[PDB]
Amino acid sequence: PKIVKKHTKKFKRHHSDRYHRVAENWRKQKGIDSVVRRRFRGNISQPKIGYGSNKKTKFLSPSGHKTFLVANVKDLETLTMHTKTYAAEIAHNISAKNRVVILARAKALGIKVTNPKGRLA
Amino acid sequence: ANLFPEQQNKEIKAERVEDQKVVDKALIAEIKKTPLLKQYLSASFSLKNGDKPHMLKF
Amino acid sequence: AESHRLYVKGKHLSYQRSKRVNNPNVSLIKIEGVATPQDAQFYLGKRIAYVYRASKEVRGSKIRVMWGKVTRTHGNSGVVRATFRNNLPAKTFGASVRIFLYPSNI
Amino acid sequence: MAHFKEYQVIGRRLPTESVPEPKLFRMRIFASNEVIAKSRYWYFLQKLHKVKKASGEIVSINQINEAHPTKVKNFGVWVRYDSRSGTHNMYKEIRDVSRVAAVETLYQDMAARHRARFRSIHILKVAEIEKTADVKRQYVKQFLTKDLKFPLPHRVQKSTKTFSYKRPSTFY
Amino acid sequence: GIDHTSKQHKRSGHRTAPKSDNVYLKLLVKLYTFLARRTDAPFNKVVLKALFLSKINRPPV
Amino acid sequence: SQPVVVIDAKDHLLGRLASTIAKQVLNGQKIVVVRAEALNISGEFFRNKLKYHDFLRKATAFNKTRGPFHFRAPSRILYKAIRGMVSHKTARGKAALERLKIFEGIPPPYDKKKRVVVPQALRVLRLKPGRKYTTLGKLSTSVGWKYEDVVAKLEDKRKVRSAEYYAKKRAFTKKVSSASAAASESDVAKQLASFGY
RNA sequence: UUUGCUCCACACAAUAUAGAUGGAUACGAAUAAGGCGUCCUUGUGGCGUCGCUGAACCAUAGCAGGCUAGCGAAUUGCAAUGUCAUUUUGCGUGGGGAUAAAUCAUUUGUAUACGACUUAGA
RNA sequence: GCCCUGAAAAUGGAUGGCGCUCAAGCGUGUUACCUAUACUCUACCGUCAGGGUUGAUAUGAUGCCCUGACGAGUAGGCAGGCGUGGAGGUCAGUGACGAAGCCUAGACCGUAAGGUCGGGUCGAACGGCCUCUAGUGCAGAUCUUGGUGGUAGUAGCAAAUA
RNA sequence: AGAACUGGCGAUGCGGGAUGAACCGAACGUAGAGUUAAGGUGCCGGAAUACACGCUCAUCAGACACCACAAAAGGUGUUAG
RNA sequence: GGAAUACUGCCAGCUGGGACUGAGGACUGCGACGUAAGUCAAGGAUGCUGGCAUAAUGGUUAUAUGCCGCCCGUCUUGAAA
RNA sequence: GAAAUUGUUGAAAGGGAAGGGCAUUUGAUCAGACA
Repeated sequence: PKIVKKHTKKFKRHHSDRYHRVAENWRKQKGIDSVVRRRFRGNISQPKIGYGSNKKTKFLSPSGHKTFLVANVKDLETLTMHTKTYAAEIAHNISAKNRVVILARAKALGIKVTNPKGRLA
Repeated sequence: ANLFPEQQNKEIKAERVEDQKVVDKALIAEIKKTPLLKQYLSASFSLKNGDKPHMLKF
Repeated sequence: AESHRLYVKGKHLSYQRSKRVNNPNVSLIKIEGVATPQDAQFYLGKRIAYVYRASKEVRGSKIRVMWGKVTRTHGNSGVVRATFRNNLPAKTFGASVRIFLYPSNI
Repeated sequence: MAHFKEYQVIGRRLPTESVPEPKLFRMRIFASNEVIAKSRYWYFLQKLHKVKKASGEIVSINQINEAHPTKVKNFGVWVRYDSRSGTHNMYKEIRDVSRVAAVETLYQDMAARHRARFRSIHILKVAEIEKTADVKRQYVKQFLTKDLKFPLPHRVQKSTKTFSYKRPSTFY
Repeated sequence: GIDHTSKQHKRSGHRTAPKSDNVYLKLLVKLYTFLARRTDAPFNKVVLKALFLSKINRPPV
Repeated sequence: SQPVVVIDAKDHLLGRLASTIAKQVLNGQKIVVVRAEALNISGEFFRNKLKYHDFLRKATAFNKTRGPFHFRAPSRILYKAIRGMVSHKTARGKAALERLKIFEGIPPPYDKKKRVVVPQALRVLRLKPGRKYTTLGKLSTSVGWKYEDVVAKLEDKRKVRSAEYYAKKRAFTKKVSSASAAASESDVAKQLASFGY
């Protein structure tokens, strides 16, 4: 489907570049003389609910599937009914002898694996 | 595509030349009837310096 | 012959703007020889091209083209607006674009 | 305000049972449309008679064109107006071809020379002058002599393109 | 904006379901939302709204 | 539609020529203003001299080399007028002044080229007759410009060469117009003159 | 110690566009005045003509632009730069060409905080 | 009426600047044009209100779909959520074939809090989900402790005879 | 300094008044198109070096209400009664 | 005396150019056209053709350019102070 | 074996600050349903 991402940027914190102690995780400026809370012109844009995504194309990858997280061969079997719908992303700690199993089971069942080139060797 | 086939395009199909000939030989008994027309079709069109395409009549 | 041109070389004036604010989606194109809004109604829909030269070669060409069309007339002097596909880069304020005659109604 | 149109307005106090035939009042009013003309009626009438818009009605409003709008006429205008300090009465003269063109020329001539707006001008009487001895203002008398030929010395050519390739000549 | 007559986005102050987590009461609301919506009788709207009522508003008879 | 445009700035009003140049040089047009010593400016003489001696007072107090520089040449008085009408503190405005050259007199690169004249900024079309105006050469040499006599000398050394050129070209068109009249009674001239030609 | 360098000739690669695609086509002065023509005793002169826009003038007929000494022009499929001009800088090819200085260190004191300055030394 | 005189202040300066004089000034009039997060139409998100829906496999009703309106906000109130240290339960979860950590102008998801993945490093434990519990979320407090800078190769290291 | 009535700022961004807590316009989910408000259209600056009738020459002219000032008194300056 | 033309208003008069949008996803409704078969611009886009499937076109990121952008916390009627 | 802070190498920018917002050019880089 044609997806439309509203506001593809990141919503960094105000002054998150100026100082190293503040991070780029977003925090609402609860100041009284703030020029970000007051929504001045030329300052950054805050999260509002208007920037939400379409309810048909929310949580969809650019490929067009919802990403799942598998951890074993049993966690693949919740996806063989929904192959167009769900992709499969092997978790970040599945060992290399266990990746070539479920990368090979998903080649049989036909699930579109998201990160197959991880820990390949 | 990695063949470079040239699927019968360098030379010509036989019957295609006659239909272009019949149309040409039927039209030139009208083009040469008026003066300076065969010289007018043989020269391309371009814009000069004062060519304003909203004012001049085509 | 050295007669080759089928466009009219307009300039790229600015973005559509107010005082102190500008909107980079709409650019103002000053076509040559156009002095009124009526007879700027001839060029509506005819498409422009901003041809420029780059250094790295793509598709075997060193010249890259940005297309786009003429949308509506601007005020009282034959300025027109234009909506390019990718907007013009604002280094081209006072840079020749070429209004073609491609969707023609003559 | 705008391009003037002379109206006439007939008005009337609303009748009652004691007097179900009140007298009609006529004004010749230069205004810009039918709505401003009906407001200028109840302005000059209410400064003359015990009647408001609420107490009276308007009998008829018509437009008055001219019988000869292709003949010059030495108009003679009586006008009162409020200055910045006091009120005055005046008498100017206009030359223009149409009666409503003289009132347009009058309001421009008063807003320039005395800074008197539309809201501070009451016209009194606009009358064509029939013979050439009643004209008594010098700036009209020069256009009333025999063999009126004058030249136009300094002609300017309004340009369309922004550059020219010869020094322009103002000769006529 | 509009010149707002009365307050915007105000919840109507009536509950639409019980505060409780009683499963054996949630099935009684699954019975009486069917009845009160598919029967024109006004008794069922009364017992529907009365099953939401808190213990203070539901005194012993 | 000329790439280089040479403007004959004799009898042009200063601020009206400087406003149809700032708008033109911001649209990408290399404009060369020429003989700016004959520019005009409205108002009488000492009124404009007093509007310049008010400008000469305005300098930085603590170091007078910091403040406004009072350029005195007539090319630089017009360049002061143009630079006000361009946003010259940016990269658009700085590039729009790299397309402008102004001289007083006509230099040897520009004496053989055509000179055009802006009609909406001439004195003899805008100023009502009887008004007192001011030539920018006489004003600028009264506030400290030293080369007015040089520019008047070099201009007379080139007016006698351009008059020499015109007499050669006038005798050219004399023997062409006296020759083309025999080529007028043809049939193609009878064929072309009905075409507006 | 023909490796250096200078310049002129294509074979290049290459980088960079404040933005080439018919022609920047030349009297001066005056504007309550001039241009051009035309004779005349040569003038601050007679006579004719012109302006009211350069929308002019000059160029422009072919494969992105031919020829045998009248023929070549197709299928680049219905549009997609459909190119091509410059400013530079290195490298080959051969045609010539010229055969130095400055700084530091040492010195001087007309100079001097240090730099700088001014001097002298095969 | 306009203009001028009356009308004098301290750094150099202000119709915003340039500049303008049949205005690019003033008075008045007629049109055309430019443009705000306003108005109109459309999309999408959310919130609120009103409806439809136990036909029937998401059996299902925390939903499902239909309709319309609305959206600023400090102090403040309530709601839905993310994150953390430990606890009961479950995934017969992950792991020396590399757990946790840390780095990464590499990728993806979410309006956001944050979640997931690739690479590098590294070496022994750690997560998801349903619930329980609190010594649970930092930019400030002339905050506390520890660490490090610019200043800075700077001030200077010159009394007591050598 | 002090009260009465409303409106606003506080608590509020936006377009305009160059600039500004309060004035004019208008109050805000995220975008696209269209049309305007207040103010503007020589150039900086998007938009008429438009049109129409006048007035005005200042050796400190004058130009966007709040608003960043000016008076009595004058003048055969000019224009009009 | 007879017209005509302005100006204002009306048309469920005809007609041309351009821009932005294509939400929804079996049918049902309304209404035209039709003798009928059905067809339709009538409860939201399709038809045809071409190019590309490699870096076309998108994402991030650095810089350039146009326009805007004062330093946060804080007490305060009012803080960039 | 994190950050402050520092060194070498690589990229880029730089006329009296730096940083940020919307938009695109240019370079770098990443990409997948049809692949």
